[PDB]
Amino acid sequence: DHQLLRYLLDK
Amino acid sequence: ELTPDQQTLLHFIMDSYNKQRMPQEITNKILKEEFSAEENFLILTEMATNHVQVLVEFTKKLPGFQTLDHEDQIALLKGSAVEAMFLRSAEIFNKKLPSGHSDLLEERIRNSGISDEYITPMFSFYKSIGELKMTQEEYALLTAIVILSPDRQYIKDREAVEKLQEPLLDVLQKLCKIHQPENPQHFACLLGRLTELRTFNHHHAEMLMSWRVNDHKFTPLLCEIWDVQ
Ligand SMILES: CC(C)c1onc(-c2c(Cl)cccc2Cl)c1COc1ccc(-c2ccc3c(C(=O)O)c[nH]c3c2)cc1
Repeated sequence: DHQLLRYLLDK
Repeated sequence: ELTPDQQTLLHFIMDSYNKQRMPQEITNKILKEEFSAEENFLILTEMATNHVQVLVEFTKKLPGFQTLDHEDQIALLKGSAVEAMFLRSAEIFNKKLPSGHSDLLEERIRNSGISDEYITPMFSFYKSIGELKMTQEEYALLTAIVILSPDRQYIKDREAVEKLQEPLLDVLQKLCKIHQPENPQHFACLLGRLTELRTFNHHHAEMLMSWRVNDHKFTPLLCEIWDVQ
């Protein structure tokens, strides 16, 4: 869960 | 007063804080778009969802932030998101930042479906924080301190955040005792406002409730960081 944030952190 | 670990720490943070992240094209809508409760809400939603991204990028560039547990990295973001927006908006209103279009931003907030119950406290905060006459340095450090809060709920390894926050707290005090020998209670004032900032988390949850029941939608990004279920 909370995938969008993990995507921004890893961006 | 300003050691070599600190002078370099600060410049990294101000270099981050100054990275003009919010697009002019976007923020320009505050000024140019029609004024109405529906359009006011839409524009504010676009600012917030864009700001969240700006926050993530600024957070990432915080010293030793990426060396943290992944599950704790999220709990800090979800925990500080609102408080960080109140700080940036406050800066807009207090510093009259051109990009913010203060007076029209205020028009939109005051007519976006927010109960007077929250409007009154919200702008009271804005006024008092402005009366602190903070510097951009302070605004930046406070934001960094708020983001790296070990009080956040659901946090696992609290002490590791405290390890990244303490240094920032000290630098801030250094900028209070040094640049403000006039009144050493200045640092305590700042911390006082932080407690006041925390109060808005509850206000914000209720504002979201009201918007939701009135068929207002947010973005996937905001739904996630705010747990709009
Ligand atoms: C989802 C919406 C409707 C919402 O819900 N609660 C609040 C809300 C409110 Cl109404 C008050 C305080 C806090 C929140 Cl979260 C909001 C609006 O949030 C924001 C977020 C961020 C900006 C913001 C940031 C930066 C800049 C900027 C620059 O940096 O150059 C220039 N213009 C800027 C605008 C404004 C409003």
